[PDB]
Amino acid sequence: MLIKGPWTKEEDQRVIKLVQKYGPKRWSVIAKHLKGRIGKQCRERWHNHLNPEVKKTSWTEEEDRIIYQAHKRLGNRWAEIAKLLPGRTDNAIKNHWNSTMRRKV
DNA sequence: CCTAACTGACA
DNA sequence: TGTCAGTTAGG
Repeated sequence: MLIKGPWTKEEDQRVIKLVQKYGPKRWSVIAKHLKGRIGKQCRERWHNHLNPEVKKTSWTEEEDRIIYQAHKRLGNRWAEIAKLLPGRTDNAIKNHWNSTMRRKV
């Protein structure tokens, strides 16, 4: 816990190297270095649009079609949508839907 | 509309 | 412990 403040530049661009070293499945070790930032927070920041692996890019016609269809079969099973969309994992497509497309198209 | 952050719930 | 699910939060 602790450091309730937003994820600083000295966390975001620091955890950035730790994932390239360990991988997005060692949040137990990641948190060991960030101390306060528990594995949960680390993953939340990461899985969204922090990932350099997931080059920052906004949704467009060619990506809107992904949630428009996936949400038509899965709906709120972002777990499957995520795996079906190599890149935008969990929060990526989820956060997008219920923010940009919460108005339902 | 786009990404960030914590909180609530689940496997 | 890691992931999923949702809203609130800042941009």
